[PDB]
Amino acid sequence: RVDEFLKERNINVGDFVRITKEEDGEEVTYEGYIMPPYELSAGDTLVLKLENGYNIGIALEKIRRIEVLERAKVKPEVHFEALIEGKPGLPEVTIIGTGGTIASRIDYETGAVYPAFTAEELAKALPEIFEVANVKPKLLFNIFSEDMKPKHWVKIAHEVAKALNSGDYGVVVAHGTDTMGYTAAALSFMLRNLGKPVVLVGAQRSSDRPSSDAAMNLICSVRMATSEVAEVMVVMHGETGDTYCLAHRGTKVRKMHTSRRDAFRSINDVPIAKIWPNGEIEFLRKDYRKRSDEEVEVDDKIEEKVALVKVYPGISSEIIDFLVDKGYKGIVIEGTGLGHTPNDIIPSIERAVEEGVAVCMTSQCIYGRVNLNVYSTGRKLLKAGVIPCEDMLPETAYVKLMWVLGHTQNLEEVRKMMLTNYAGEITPYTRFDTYLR
Amino acid sequence: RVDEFLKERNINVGDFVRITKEEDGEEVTYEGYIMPPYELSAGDTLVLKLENGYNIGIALEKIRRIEVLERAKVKPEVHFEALIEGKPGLPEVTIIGTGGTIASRIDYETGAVYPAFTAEELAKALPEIFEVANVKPKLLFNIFSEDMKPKHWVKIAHEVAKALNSGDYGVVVAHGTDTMGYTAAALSFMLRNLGKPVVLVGAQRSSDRPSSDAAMNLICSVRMATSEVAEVMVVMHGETGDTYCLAHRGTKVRKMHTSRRDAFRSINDVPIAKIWPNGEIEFLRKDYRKRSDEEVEVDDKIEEKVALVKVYPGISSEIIDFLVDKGYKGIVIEGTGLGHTPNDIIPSIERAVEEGVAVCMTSQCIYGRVNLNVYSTGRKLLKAGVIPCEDMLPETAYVKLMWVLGHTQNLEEVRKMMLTNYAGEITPYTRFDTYLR
Amino acid sequence: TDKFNYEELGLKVGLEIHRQLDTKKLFSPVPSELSDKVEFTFQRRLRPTMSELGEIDPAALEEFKKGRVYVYEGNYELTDLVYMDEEPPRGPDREALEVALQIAYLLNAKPVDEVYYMRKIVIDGSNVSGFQRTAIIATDGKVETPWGAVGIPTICLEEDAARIIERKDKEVIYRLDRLGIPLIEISTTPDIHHPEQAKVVAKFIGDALRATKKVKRGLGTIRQDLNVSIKGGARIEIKGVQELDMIPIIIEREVERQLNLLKIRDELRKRGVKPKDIKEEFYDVTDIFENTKSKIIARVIKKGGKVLAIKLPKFRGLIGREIQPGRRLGTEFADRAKKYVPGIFHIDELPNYGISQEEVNKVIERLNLSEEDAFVLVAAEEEKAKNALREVIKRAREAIEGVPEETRRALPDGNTEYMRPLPGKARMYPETDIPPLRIPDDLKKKIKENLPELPQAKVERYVKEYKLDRSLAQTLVDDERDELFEELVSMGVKPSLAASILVVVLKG
Amino acid sequence: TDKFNYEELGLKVGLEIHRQLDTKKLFSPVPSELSDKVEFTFQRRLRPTMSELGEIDPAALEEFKKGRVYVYEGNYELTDLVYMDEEPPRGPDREALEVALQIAYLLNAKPVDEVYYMRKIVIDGSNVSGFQRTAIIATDGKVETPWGAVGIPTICLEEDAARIIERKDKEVIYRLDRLGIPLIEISTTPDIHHPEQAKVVAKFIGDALRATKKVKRGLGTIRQDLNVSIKGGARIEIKGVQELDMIPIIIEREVERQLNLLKIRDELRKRGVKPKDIKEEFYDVTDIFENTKSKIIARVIKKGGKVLAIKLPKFRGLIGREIQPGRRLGTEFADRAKKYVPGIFHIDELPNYGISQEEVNKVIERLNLSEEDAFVLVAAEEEKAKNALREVIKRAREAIEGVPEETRRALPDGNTEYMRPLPGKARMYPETDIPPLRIPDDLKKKIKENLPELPQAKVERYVKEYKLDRSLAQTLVDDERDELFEELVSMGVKPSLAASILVVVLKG
Ligand SMILES: N[C@@H](CC(=O)O)C(=O)O
Ligand SMILES: N[C@@H](CC(=O)O)C(=O)O
Repeated sequence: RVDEFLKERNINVGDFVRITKEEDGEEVTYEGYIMPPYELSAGDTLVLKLENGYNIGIALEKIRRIEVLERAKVKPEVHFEALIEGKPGLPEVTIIGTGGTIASRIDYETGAVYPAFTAEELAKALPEIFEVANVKPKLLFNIFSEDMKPKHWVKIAHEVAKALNSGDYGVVVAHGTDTMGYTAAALSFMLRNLGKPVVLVGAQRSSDRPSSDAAMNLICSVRMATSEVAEVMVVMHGETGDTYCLAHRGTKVRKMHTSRRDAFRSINDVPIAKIWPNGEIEFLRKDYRKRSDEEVEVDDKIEEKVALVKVYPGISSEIIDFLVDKGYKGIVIEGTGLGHTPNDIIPSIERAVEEGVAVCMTSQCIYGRVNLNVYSTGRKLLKAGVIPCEDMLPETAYVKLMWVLGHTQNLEEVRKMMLTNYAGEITPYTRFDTYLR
Repeated sequence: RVDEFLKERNINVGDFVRITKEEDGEEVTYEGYIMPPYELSAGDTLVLKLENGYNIGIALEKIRRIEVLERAKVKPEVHFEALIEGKPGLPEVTIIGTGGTIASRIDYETGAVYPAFTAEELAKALPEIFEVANVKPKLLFNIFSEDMKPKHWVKIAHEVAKALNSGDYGVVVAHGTDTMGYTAAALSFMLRNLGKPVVLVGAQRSSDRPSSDAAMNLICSVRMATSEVAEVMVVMHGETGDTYCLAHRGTKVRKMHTSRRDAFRSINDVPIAKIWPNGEIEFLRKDYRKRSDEEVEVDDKIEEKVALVKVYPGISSEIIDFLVDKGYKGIVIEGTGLGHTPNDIIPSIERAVEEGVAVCMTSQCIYGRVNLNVYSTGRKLLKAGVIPCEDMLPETAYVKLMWVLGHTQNLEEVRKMMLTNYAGEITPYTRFDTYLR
Repeated sequence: TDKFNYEELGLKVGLEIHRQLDTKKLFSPVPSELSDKVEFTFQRRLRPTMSELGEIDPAALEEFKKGRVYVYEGNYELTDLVYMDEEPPRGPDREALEVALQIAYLLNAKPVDEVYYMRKIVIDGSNVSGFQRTAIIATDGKVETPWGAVGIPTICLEEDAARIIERKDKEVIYRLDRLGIPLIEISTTPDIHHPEQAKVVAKFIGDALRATKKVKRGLGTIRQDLNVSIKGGARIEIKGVQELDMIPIIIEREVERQLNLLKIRDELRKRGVKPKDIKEEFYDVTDIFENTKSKIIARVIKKGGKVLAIKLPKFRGLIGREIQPGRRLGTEFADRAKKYVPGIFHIDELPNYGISQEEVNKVIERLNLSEEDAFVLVAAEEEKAKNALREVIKRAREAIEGVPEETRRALPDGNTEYMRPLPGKARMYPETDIPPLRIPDDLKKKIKENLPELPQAKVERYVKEYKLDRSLAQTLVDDERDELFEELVSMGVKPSLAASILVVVLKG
Repeated sequence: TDKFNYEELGLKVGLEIHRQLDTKKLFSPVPSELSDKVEFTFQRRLRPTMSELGEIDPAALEEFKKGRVYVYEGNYELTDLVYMDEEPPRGPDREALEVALQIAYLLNAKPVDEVYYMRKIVIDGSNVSGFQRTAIIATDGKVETPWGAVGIPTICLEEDAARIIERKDKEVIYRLDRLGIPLIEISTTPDIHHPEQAKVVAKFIGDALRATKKVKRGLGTIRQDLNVSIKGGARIEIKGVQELDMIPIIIEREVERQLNLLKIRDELRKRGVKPKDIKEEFYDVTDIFENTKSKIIARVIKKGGKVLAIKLPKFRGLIGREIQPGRRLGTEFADRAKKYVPGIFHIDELPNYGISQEEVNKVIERLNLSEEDAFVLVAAEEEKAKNALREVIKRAREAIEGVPEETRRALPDGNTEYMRPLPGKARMYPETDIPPLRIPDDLKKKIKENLPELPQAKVERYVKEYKLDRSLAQTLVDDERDELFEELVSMGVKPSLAASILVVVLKG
């Protein structure tokens, strides 16, 4: 209601104006620059920035006079150097931009914030990395971890494989935070025979806030791209304070918190190491793939007609009939406890196997391992031919099944593959110090 | 194939026999009592219990001679006294049996394990509780938590109030491990205006193995029944050791691990207090409902046509659509990060809402607080009328919605309801010592 | 009868007032309780941000260079993620918002139609997120006064910063409990043209605040800052004005200070001395003081210190000239010098402190001073001494120009003291986490009609309606016992005298 | 040449052997690595389980009443939830299994078609789950011998308990590393009728296990037990028999001890004594020792101790009779007595130990002893001496009847010493978590063919095939070089003497 009205009286966003309005019978006079409407609301209100910087709101109906003093002083549209002159004797690490922003410029006068992925920007914004390696920013695509599909993971693997095999010492993927753990699991299975560091990294606090965890995460991540660890890892704060990051093995990481930096944790397995922006490192494990010269081989194949179904008291078999019915080849059921399902639903699962669907079992209890022999319900799910996925993260098992169904459609074979340990995905046994950490 | 073959030759389970079978041309002969066939593994093999007590397998095929030496001694059959004479001065405590066995007898010469729930059996197994209060076991229904449903959370809430109002000092409910945190949250909303302690309790380790956690949990449970705490709680081990149990407020309790006694954790709030079988108690907070004379009022109202949906990279909006078409009144979405869904799906949600469906947003990361105002995707979901459920547990939100809908269909009301704190579910603010704790 | 004809001297005064609301923290349902219990701690570092065109704020950049870490103290019960910067904020807290609105109307302000929150950037580390969430809530209010109406351009509701526990070098420790407490800021306009008028505005606003009866009361809970000026002088920010009753004398003493400085500058201009005539060359005089009887200098030397001089042309009898009762131009010099040195000696103040005429003439010589030229000493380690003498030179220079812009603090004297340089313009930008808050016309009205009665309006009523004696009426109010008093009578009870007397007098 | 006509006597010898397999833990993919690194510890209690008809096993109830708490030590890398009773077991381990299947054929035993696991309950606390997982794998196997064939009824693949570390009171500490390591149990049949026949069967099995070259060659890793009996004797469990060469003698020192004990029981029957004829009455002969040159007793008294005696009708000249070289029926008394007192004194051993003959006769009086009546003295704290003597009573009576069916431990001499009563029958119940494992004829065949080479057989092939010295052939295998040599010659190299001579000779 205001967008048009403004235009009607011939006004442009940014024009310096002087509004007069009525409030409880009497005149109130303002003077500011017309600002854009709230990112999500029809307006019976107009936004005006005063010569204070303070944004104010005015109700249309109350506006009696809205003169224009100065007009939209639109300007420049500055540009930055994509890549920058490297340094002698420093590794080449290419930062594949997946959409997760690691820096940003903010126009105070305008109040707008623009992402930043240009080397000339990452330089002034985050110098630290350039005294560790020659950073090569590579725009793959701007996307939110929220709406990212398997196909994207693929476009990632290649670009990593490429740059990596194209001489780069290590790669660093700047992904969004919401889905990072899914992505991580993806590349893990995709980058077959890897001999160099692959690092997913993002910020919990937006790049613009002085308190962003973006910087430290980047530094730590690059120092790792530069490490002797030959596998896909996620590098995020380890604690809440600016201390050290943790490098988790990309098949045992889950976002465990809605907004904290501690958000990412290793599950059912220990992290790989602690890194400090400072440079010191501390492996927490000895069994990690080491640096080599082997060429990374991307493995595309993935059947994405697979769904993840979380069980709960009161689910109807209809939810599963529907899936079989719409031609889903795989179902990763994230069930209850040791890996159970309500018995009133074991038949719809029994039927999904008969229709040659791959049904995998994991548990809603993020930590722990699935074992279907103990209790009767489990044995029943076993008979129906359900595939127990040991201690594999429910999200990881989802990604995995797609990949594995992208190789076979034969269940006996899907069993072996699922249960085969290509990455840290599964564990021989559960360590006591592997829970709630 | 073994079942019938056995009967034919007139052989009763429990009969002492002498069988001979040809193993690799060789001749072998066993003498033991015939046993029942493993849960589910048909034909080809007969199980025999040698006088060693050891169990053996005989491939029917290979059997050449089966002679019955003695018959099935099967006899006695003893029963125990359901209730017993209380001790002077002790409080009355009723243990409602929901199927979560807390004790068992075991026929060593038979190999069978029988669940026990008699006061006599409980005393013969757990003297400790009969020293804290007068325990009156009341068998409501023997069911696995795995397949527990809303119709039950109603029968429980009533059974509780009855006993609670009959004049019991507190109530203890023997539930199963798997679902317990769902039930816990149900009894939290249904048991309106509570004044006495209500305690869910089960054993992670079956209650027949010398190592079980049934006992200590029971013991700590009955002690809490006697607390000054007027709310539904879950009381389980706080660690691996037989140290102390934790009393968690029944709506911030989740089963975080697949099999440890350590399994139940308080998500997003602190436990009410630590208790030792010993009898000692240490409150971890001051703000919990105190005991009073208040009589409990049940509140059955619940629309069980609610689904819980976990979002993951690439979900066809078809799954939300199916739910809508099928006529679901409410949908709790286990979102992403601060509560997101792929934009690729917002539309389907947007429709379900226009279709008068109650859509609530929780979060895949168990800990933390949903908030759809920070990011663009969130703002989208808000504009689509999705009810953001603060820091409520996904499983708790599912249960809270069935209840809230059973009270209204007006979405404006559903908010208030949902966003109104009836028990511990929403938190004023998130404390630092609430994560992974 | 005033001291100066404040109309001739273009006296302009402004008022800035911060006050905490006794509500929950502005962006999280947390008690605005303070606690000396620190149960855990976390360490953090803040980092500047590029501008639309890759620039880094010098100040914030400068602070980055100091390489300091911020340690924050908090307890498990009063510290939430929002004020740890580990969860998005929710707000503003409705209670605080309304109290703001109320205060607005109560001050004749016109509340905004829709509120938008800003992020003021903050270097200190006093704000864990790097910024302070602020918002304008009302505008163009006004306080009537004997000298004419004074305006209130802006009323804002913002977050207060964390408490500082210690500023070690390369590590400042802050306590989180105070972070988030709601703050209402009320700002005058640079027109108050009389000391008294100032006190009046200051007092009215203070009272509007008491009225709301949900504004924190206590020690460090009220900020009253002034900004004085004179025709041909300079805008001087004066922090820490303790009690309302000092406002008139402070403003008066300042006008005096500035008035005198100008008189001095004029004498200088007349003698003809330009800032360039004050060369930053330091004469080493540690010699003329090898055997002096000044305990001060003597110690400095024995420890290996030096006595450097500075030649200040035509500054004689001007360094010792008084600008405020008990303060001289040299007190300003010394003040600025204090950044590196405990004190300074200057030609106008000695012979004294153990320095003989001999020592003085010996210096007048080695510097080749005229009868108009003067000098200034400093006894400390060679470098410190220089930096101090530099700081003094900068000031002697500024002195020939006029009144240096600076932020001085209030003294129990009614005098001011240099404190730091005026703060730079703040950088602000949209707090996109908090949705715009629309203020309904029904809420504004439902609030605008039920405004509390000012404290004085009460005292006056007590005297009319209830007839009780004034001394009783005021004392009931001036000693915050006005709340209870109202309670007794509500019972149709103790008419007034009984109640009033028993309280104000009996219980005292 | 034998010591006795073992055919006349009812010589029945049984044999049981336990051995750790070098695979991963039996019910969890865990490295059977021991470790002395303790990174964490946890507490635990175990409770008895009700019977078919609500009865608590006495032996367990006992342990329970004691109120002991079990502490377990583990290290982050080698300790897993499965042996913490915090995650269901997974097994049996395939290697460990096969190895078992292999050892079974080496013993002509017939494997089972399908394996069912059991749970043997364990009081100790040495089993975190409260039980040890066992299972029969093969039955009726045999070991050919010079005196005839000896049969192997069972061959089991079970779990080894954890390592005891400290037995504080009301608290036992155990180390988990050992828990779960596979264990192979082979049991003979009490049909063995010769001391050397035992060594044969014992040795052979020993070789068969070595043949798998996948067994642990550790210090405390090989458990071998014997249970001996004679006609008119009793089944005695001899635990902890050291080396294979000790078997022959130990089995004889037993046949001897039992043969003499009876030759004593016949003596008693003759003298006509009876179980009831031994009243448990204590005499306070203490005083008679008030003045004794026996430091031993004298110390007791001086510390508030009393000397007590016992009357044993017609036990004179027998208590001091030697049953085994260096041991006499009295020694047996002291052992049972050791349960409460460090030792005892009997009429047939003194005068001695500083006990004057005077003292002896003086005791014969107060208790009135016949020309065949004897006594026993025990200086200890009131009650101690009572219980001690009571235990002496128990045995004494038993002696009149025959051979006490007890469990004795072997000594270096070859004689035995009392330990505890014959263990009670174990209580087991299905191990429900592990699905029944079936052994395909397919796998049975593959394993039955490729059976390994028994040690000796190799020795005998080296001589016969490579024509080398018998001395070298033996010393080549007897010193585990059995592999290195084969590996060397495998190079078509060092014929046999080049290698054999090198290894067995050169090296040394
Ligand atoms: N919505 C954001 C959330 C984040 O990354 O913090 C994303 O792109 O994942
Ligand atoms: N399946 C079991 C799980 C348990 O209680 O541990 C049940 O009955 O719920």
